[PDB]
Amino acid sequence: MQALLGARAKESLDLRAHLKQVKKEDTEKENREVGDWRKNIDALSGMEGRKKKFES
Amino acid sequence: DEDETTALVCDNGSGLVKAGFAGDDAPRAVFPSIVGRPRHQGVMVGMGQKDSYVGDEAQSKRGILTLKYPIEHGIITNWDDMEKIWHHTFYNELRVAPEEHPTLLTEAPLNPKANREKMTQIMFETFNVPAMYVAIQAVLSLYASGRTTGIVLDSGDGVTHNVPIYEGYALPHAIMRLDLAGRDLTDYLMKILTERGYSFVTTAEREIVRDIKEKLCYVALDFENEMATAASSSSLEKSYELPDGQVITIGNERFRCPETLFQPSFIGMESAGIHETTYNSIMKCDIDIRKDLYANNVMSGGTTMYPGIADRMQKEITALAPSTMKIKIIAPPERKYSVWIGGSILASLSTFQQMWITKQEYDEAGPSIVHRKCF
Amino acid sequence: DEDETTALVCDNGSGLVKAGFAGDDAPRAVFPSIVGRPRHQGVMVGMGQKDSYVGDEAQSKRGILTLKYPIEHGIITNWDDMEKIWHHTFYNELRVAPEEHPTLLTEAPLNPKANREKMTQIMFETFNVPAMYVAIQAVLSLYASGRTTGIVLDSGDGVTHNVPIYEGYALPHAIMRLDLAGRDLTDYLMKILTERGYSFVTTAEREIVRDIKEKLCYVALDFENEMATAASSSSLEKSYELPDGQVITIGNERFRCPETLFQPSFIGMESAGIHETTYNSIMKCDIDIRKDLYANNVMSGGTTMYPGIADRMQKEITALAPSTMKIKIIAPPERKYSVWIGGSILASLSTFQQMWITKQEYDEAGPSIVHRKCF
Amino acid sequence: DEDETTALVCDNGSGLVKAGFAGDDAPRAVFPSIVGRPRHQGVMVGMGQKDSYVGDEAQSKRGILTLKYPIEHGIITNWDDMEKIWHHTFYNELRVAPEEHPTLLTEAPLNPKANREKMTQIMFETFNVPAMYVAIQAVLSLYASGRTTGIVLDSGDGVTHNVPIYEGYALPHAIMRLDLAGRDLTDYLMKILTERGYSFVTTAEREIVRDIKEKLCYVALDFENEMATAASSSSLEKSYELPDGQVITIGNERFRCPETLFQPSFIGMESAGIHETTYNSIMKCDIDIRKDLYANNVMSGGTTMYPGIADRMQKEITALAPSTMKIKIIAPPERKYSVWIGGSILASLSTFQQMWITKQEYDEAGPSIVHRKCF
Repeated sequence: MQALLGARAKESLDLRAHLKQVKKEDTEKENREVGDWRKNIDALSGMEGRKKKFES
Repeated sequence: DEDETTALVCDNGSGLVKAGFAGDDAPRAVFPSIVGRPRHQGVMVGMGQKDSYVGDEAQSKRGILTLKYPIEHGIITNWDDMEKIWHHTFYNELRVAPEEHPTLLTEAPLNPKANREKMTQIMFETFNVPAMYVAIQAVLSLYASGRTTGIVLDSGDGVTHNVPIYEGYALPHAIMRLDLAGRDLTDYLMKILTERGYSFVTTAEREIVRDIKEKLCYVALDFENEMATAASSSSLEKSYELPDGQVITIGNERFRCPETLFQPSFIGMESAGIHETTYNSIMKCDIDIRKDLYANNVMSGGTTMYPGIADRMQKEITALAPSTMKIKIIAPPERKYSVWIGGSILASLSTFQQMWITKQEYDEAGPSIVHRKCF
Repeated sequence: DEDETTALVCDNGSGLVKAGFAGDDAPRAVFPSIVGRPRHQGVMVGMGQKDSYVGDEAQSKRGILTLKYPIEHGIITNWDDMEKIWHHTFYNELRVAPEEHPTLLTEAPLNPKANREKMTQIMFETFNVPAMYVAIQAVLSLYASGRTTGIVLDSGDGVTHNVPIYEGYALPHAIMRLDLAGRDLTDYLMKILTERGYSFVTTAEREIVRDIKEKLCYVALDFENEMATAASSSSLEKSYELPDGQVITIGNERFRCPETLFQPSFIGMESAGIHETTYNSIMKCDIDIRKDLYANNVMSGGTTMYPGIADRMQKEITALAPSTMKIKIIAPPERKYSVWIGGSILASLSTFQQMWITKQEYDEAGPSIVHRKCF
Repeated sequence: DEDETTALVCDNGSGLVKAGFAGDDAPRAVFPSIVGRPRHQGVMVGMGQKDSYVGDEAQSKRGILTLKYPIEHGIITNWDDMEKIWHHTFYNELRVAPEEHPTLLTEAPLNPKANREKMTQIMFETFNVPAMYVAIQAVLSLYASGRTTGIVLDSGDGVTHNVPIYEGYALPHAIMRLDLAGRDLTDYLMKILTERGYSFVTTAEREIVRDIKEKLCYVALDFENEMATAASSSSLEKSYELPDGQVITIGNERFRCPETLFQPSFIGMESAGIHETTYNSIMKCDIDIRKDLYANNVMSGGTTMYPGIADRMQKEITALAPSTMKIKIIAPPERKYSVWIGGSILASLSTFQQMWITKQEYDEAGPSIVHRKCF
């Protein structure tokens, strides 16, 4: 009386935690696309002089 | 350059295109499904300026471009523009040439054959991909959700698919594919906002409306009570900032547009709506398979982010459904991205490595092979 | 799991297999005589899914399976599916290896000879059973009931045997085998429920109608009076829950279906009913036999559990029988299972240990030996 | 139009209603079982217009109507709509009505009894018919065909009945009813034409695909050989003209739709097809009946107009049938009309004049009278 419902619970937890597991696999093996970037700036710090080109 | 030659994964919709590599939990980048072209005469020289722009380039430079979408209702009608998108998506942005990696693309199971065949053909003939496999979108939604049983209702920009799957099997006689989608909700909103005094007709205007929808709209689980107040008082209106500093407010129209998913007649469509198609996908299956589909309504794709859609999709089904029975909506955070995520999951399965079309079998059979090897 | 080197008992009908060990009063498990197979196209990769399902597996996944029964009208034709059911029965649920235990199987004496020959062959050649014995369901019913004399109506799923036995002897000239059984009553109910508006045609639906009969039906002591009110009022109707939350309400059909036992013409059979067979089995025996058979009509198997059946049968036979004589029915609570018990009793009797075909005699003679050694 | 109180005859299915008066060998007109309703908001006034349209009106103005069918699988679910269709049928177009004429209706033997009860009530209380009779469609097919014996495949729009009749008597135990009919064949066709790039979803589209099937489709005597060529060559393709001047080109789909009759699995049905079904109706009858039913396979109803059906059916049954025996098929030009025609024959037979329920017996007993007086 104690073994059958145990086995059924094992199967159900297996299927659910296993879909959870296969998707969490994709989450963990690649966590790079969920990252970000520094996005630096040059900002042209030279407001003391101008440029050589004809347009400037 | 990569640690392993895993598949590149890319979900090409009528709205967005998303890609990354197999095994991760997110695409690296998202692009609109757009190829842009200048609609003006250039006057300054040495301004750079491309003859055509792709993806985010097309949207970023849109001020003088007309923007076209190569995909409509789930299929590619303009493969040349998709070729440009795939090059940009896979090589310019993920930095991987398909030549050295298998590629996993996606399509609905009742998606017209020419599209699954063309995707197979272009990746093999213009990108020289060593292998191909075009995934079933419903399957990927189930992989990302952690379900084998349920109705996958993917309400995306293109088409609503409505497919019942039980224990990993499709019940194809019960698929209610419906030509009602997020793209129509956007155009309906452009027209209803015109009625409010804010006309929208051009590409820039359509992109604004798509942005308004994505930030301001909702479904409302009880739209009659919601509109009784929203149509009567400004307290239910929400302001949106337009690119030029203008402000538009939207009241009951804010949910009336998404309401079209339940009320298709708003856009001239003859349909029962997404909740009845979910119902029929369940009801048209055998009785020992419906008791599991009722308890597993699987939400996927975009438009699923509208607040009230999950509760609105569960209430309507419950109303159509028999009593006693438990009706349940599954609406995970992996929404809109669930197909891409499922793609990553499918691509990394050890059992999936026997499902690939190689670039041998492809040339011997031609692109019609997709129906022999994929689905 | 088991503590003795005892005989195994398996009563294999066209409906279900009752299996356990000799010396108990119940099968360890009942396995439907079914091998199930998927009838739909698979779509998900790496989510398991079997090519075939056996016994209880076949019913558990039945929502997408077509279910086939290896046994028809009392005999085995799909010997391959029988071997699979038995392998499962013995090794997974009874937890025994027949190689180490003698085995008792059953049949009706007026069934075709091939049945006993194939059952014997499977146990000796695929299970390597040390010994075999095919029993008479009527014998087993008399042992279970505490009798050596009587008329046994075993109510099979396939056929009804109807045999008179006196002082432990067969009276074979008086056997009235009838082609009416539980599967015919089920088919009749599918057609009568169609008249009421509920169509049941697919495997899942066919299994439901069988389940409806088992829970709602009865025969009635007096059919015409029972129908006079059942056909006139809702007060004699009962609702059955279909596994999707809907219900079916059944009225006089509740008894008109089982009534086929007294009126076989309902399914196109030429017969006056089970009480005619009981009567003729007594009547065709000598007058110094008849008194003991009249006093010992034996109910065994299913259908014997219907309200009104033990009283109706005694009434129907006493109505054909001469006056003065006492007509009596034996109908113990060990209903639908007493034949299994009889299997257990016979398999474990000391009087029966010389009745076994050994795995010596079998190997030398082949399966035709069962005809000489069993009965 | 008429100078005598002849009985009227109506064959009411989920497709069209064939109607005319008894004594003719054809209906006078055909009335699609359709009620049309506008799905658009009116803008102009002084435009005439209807609140609802019926029959041919419903089809003629269909460009902006949604078209609904009141009958499902032989059952009227919406009888208010049938009364409007019938009023038009009788008073506007056939120019006869039950009010001055007795009326015969055609039905399947296992049609839910409640459906006859409602049609009986309507013709007696709404149309004031002086008398009624509901006849078996198989009977009507046999009279029209010149037979008293045979298996009648009545091929309805929503259900096929399949009933054996011998010497004028029903053999109900051998009825093999199948939930497959002309409307399901249309569903398969639209799904495969959708795969080719021509989706059919809305009302106008639904009517077109039905029309494509009726004009382009066939079964052929050998499906696999027909496909080996049709799937390989454009010489087997036919272009059908769509209402707007565009065309649809159809290849092996031309026969794959009709093939569902032999392959019900195409639409998710658990069935071996109409030839197996016909075979079982013959094979389950007594052996002294079987010879006459093998010699009389009677095709009736719709879908029997598909080229090759007479040969496909005779060959498949011959293959299933015992050798020596001659298998014959009846497939007269009175196809699709033979049920209506039989109604005319039966209503007018002198042997049937006392078989009519009068509007005396009707009011004394009420509508349930049809269950005692007709069948």
